[PDB]
Amino acid sequence: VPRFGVQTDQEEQLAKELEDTNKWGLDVFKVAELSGNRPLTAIIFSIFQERDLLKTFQIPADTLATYLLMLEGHYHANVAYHNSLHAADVAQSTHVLLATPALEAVFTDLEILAALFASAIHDVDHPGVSNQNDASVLENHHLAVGFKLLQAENCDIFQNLSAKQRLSLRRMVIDMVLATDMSKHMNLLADLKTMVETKKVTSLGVLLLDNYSDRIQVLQNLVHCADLSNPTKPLPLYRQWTDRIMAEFFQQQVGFIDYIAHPLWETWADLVHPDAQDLLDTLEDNREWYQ
Amino acid sequence: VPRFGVQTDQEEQLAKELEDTNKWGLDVFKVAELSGNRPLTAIIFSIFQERDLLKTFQIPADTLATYLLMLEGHYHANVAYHNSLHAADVAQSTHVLLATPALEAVFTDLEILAALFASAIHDVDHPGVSNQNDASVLENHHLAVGFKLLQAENCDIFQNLSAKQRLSLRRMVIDMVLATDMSKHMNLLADLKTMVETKKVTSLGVLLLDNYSDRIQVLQNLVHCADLSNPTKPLPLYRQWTDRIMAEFFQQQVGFIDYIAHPLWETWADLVHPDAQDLLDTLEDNREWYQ
Ligand SMILES: [Mg+2]
Ligand SMILES: [Mg+2]
Ligand SMILES: [Zn+2]
Ligand SMILES: [Zn+2]
Repeated sequence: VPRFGVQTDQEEQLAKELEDTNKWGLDVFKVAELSGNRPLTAIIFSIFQERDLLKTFQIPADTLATYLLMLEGHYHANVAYHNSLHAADVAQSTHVLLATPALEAVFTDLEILAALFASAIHDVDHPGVSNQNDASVLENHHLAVGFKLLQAENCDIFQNLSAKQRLSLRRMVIDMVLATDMSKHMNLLADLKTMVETKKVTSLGVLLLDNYSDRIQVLQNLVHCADLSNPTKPLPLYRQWTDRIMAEFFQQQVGFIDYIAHPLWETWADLVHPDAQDLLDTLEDNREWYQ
Repeated sequence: VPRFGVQTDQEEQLAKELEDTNKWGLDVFKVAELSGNRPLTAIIFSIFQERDLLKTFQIPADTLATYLLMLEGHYHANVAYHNSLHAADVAQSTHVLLATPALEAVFTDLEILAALFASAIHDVDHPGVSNQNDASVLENHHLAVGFKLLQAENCDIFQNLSAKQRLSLRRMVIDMVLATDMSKHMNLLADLKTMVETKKVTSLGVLLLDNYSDRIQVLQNLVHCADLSNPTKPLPLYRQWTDRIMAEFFQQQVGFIDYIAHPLWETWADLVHPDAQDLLDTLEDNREWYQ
């Protein structure tokens, strides 16, 4: 099994680029190229190794590679934005958000594993916005696909988790992937604002979420924020995401930053102040049309 | 009837801004504000007056105002991108493309009127990309709505056109609005490339389209280009369009510039060389992620 589960000629440059795995400014587009166009597999391996998750949950390296290669293969490369690169970006953003100082020692390794897995499969088999009941049918499909692939030969990365752990993780993953459904945005934001107003921090300045009910609300918002993190990334990266979104948009009052991204990121920023101010500053920069 | 069919307090600044009606860089967002949020009505009046179309086709000023106010009212303000501002922008872009030196004296006043009308109604009553037979059902709906509004009291702006002219214009309008259906993009581009290869210019350097069959192909591509002109506009404007598209996108290989906008604009540029090189230069600037 290759260093990052992927086979590439420029494995040297790939490793160097992946040194920014813990950074919000990671150039995932560069990772995509250097990984032989397998950003998701490379990113998840880099993240898992960084968090020592393979050893913690006894996830066989070859099993992870096989599952990821198969998962990444179920994202449609012809779909401009909702492809494995977006999945890799969301997982990596989730990884950094989880490492926020304000959330230190708040989540268990299982909750962390669930958030990263959810991020990895959250848009799998997306057919494209123009080709997409009324109860998160699409997000439930992403979950179904992400889960079914675990049943393939040598693909069950959770084989060494107890039944109790699998039940917990499955439930959390479902909750987080369903939280990426934009129709749930307004209600999720309301919940987050409530978490902010009733926030409680220790003397060390760390959030206090002793109750699971509160933990899952934060985790849902965290992954939702990761999914909507494009505008908080450096302009060069944001413009590339924007170019992809427009291609998918055209494939066969008003404003994204003002009405969707800002209200959400400002609230998240309040939850972890001062940890996310840099993101708001970047958002503000990207909002300056004439700058 | 007000100077531009719309009632506003800053009519003074509106007139000044509309002095750029013949310019590709027009700040339509500014026009929207200065017109009391009625960009389409203001822009069409400015264009029609500029081309002296009201006198040419005896279009009563009050009739035009009533029709436009009603048409603009059928665009959904809550739809982030596909609203009356996009319609105004496409009509104004069509106006400038038609004035291209290479197309001087090529089209009749009726063909010009049809192209501008088509641009004005081309997306009317659009419900938003996430809320949108297989034969341009949506574009045919835009046409149905645009046409039905002409039947309202004092709304028939074509009342003074002969039956022969109405038949011709109706046919051309249908052809141009259907040409905005992205599923027809590839075939339209093929047609345009054929128009380019078999191009014929006079000694004065003006295109020769003596045959209607060729005229309609160029007109269809012209309005299609107008609909896809966002990336050829100055970055500040492009970023605002992009922000609107992303909001609509999220409302409940790969790349827009590289695979959709460039192949089309390069072909158009060949048709009218050197008239549109500035647009390609701007497109190139907007394609520089790190610039
Ligand atoms: Mg999704
Ligand atoms: Mg349209
Ligand atoms: Zn997503
Ligand atoms: Zn349009």
